[PDB]
Amino acid sequence: KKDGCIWNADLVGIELRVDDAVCYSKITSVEAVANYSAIP
Amino acid sequence: CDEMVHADSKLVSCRQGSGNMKECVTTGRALLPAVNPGQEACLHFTAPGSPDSKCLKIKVKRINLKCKKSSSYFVPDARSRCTSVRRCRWAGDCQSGCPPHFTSNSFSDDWAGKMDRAGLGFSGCSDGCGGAACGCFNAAPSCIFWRKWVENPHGIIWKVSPCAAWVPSAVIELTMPSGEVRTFHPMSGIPTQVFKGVSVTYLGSDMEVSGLTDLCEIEELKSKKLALAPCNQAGMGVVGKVGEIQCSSEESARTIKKDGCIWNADLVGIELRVDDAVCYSKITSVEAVANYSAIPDITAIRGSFSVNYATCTGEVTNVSGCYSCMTGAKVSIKLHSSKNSTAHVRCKGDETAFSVLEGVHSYTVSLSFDHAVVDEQCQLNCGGHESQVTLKGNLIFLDVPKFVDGSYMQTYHSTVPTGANIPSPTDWLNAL
Amino acid sequence: GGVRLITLTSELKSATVCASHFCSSATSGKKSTEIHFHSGSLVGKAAIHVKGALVDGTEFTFEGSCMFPDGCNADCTFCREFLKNPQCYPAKKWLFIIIVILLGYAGLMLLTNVLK
Repeated sequence: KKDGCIWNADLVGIELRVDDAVCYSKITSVEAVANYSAIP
Repeated sequence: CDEMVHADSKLVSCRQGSGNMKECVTTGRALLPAVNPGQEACLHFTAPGSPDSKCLKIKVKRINLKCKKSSSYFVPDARSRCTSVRRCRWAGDCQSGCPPHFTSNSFSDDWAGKMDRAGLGFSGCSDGCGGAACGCFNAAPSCIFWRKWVENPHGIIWKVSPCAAWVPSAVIELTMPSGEVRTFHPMSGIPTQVFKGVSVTYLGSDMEVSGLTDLCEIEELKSKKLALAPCNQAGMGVVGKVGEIQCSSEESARTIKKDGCIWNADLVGIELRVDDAVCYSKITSVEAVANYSAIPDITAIRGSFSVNYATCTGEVTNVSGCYSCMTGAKVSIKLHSSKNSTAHVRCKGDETAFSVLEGVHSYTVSLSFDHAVVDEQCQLNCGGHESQVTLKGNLIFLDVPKFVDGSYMQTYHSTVPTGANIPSPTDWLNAL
Repeated sequence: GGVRLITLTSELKSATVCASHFCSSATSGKKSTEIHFHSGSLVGKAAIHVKGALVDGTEFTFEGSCMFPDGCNADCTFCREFLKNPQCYPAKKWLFIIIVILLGYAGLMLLTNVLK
């Protein structure tokens, strides 16, 4: 709800069809993406 | 499923819609280790009411290295076509100075304005012929308008996506406890959240990772084959890249009508002459241009579920052979139940839990486990506890008992054991 | 099958489509190195896996759609972490296992006399 955080352009994977649009995405989780270490 | 974990049933919100069978909806989060490939992993659900429970299995099928479709574009096949309408002054009455403005879409000189089969082609005048040589008897020069067409007569269309990364992924089958099943390919290397029904799964263990250069996939619509390239891609066509025209409409990927795909400046090789213009180009095909290759602890988070809610005998039948094999011995038990019910853990089974389902008939279900010796006691299967025990010799990875050839070698190994010590003892006194 | 990648498989196809779709793996996490191979004629196929089971029944879903084969396998390298096996014992087999020790040295003694 807060405006301080800003979205990334075209981040949500919207795609169209013959009747209605459907959702996908290309976002990445914090883990298994950019991780070099793991605290005990 | 050798790995099985029960639900965390501290969340209890169960409404008694019917007295005979209860109803309940819960949520939460789950933490499951990844199972060995080719196997399915179970999930026990627990309820305060003793008689009824449900489960959920997840089967893995493959491990591979794919990457997610970050973008998507189509590439048609451009052909540079050009015409030339050749006026001369006082006959077309064009100005002495060629108009710097050009309406690249209307072209009122030839049939006013209609659809141009090129995507935003360029325009312009040309140098001039004047005299009896070109026939319209004006010594002044002549203005000539030219076109440039990008055309795809018989197009072959490729779709591309520049993920530019490589993250492990697996093949996952989902089985909703109601009985519904859903298949999907989750990118479990990343914290992806595939949305389906009520539950969502997310990252697993990236037990290995590897690197590769900037490569993306190139796939053809008719599916001739599967192609790979340096696969440069962006919202606009950079110089020397694989894809010049990137068009976001397959229905408009055959021709060029959609405005989403954008031409490259002066891409069509228009050149002029003394009478009319002719076409050439400098475009490059996808192949033989930029090509380096040629193809020939999973967990889930819980939402607001739709969880649903007598006599039973185990009556084992046989036992197979495994210990220390990554599969386990497949042991069958022939059960009959008056209700479609579940089985649960055996305490002295001492290996793992059970998620057996039985119909209302005498069925048998065979499951895979391993143990050095057979114990199989204290199973709280179904309805009431039962205690049936078998007896059978397990099969473990050992030597060859067929010929017992190692027995002969064992006897020959123990030869002159005391003789060496007897000779050494005499020499020990002299050496010391 | 096992750790070694080579296995013997004998499958045949009855189709004429030039385009051949995928194939599948076997039990216990396989990835067969030859999933697609031309399906125009009657060419027999031999895939490789690491299964090494008894029945070794698997399936594939491109066109065959999960058939159920049967098998039976029975003797390989005798290497194992465990040593020997549990025995009945009771002083009846252990006594037979132990024999005369001077008899073995007697054979070597005769060779020395002949050589000299």
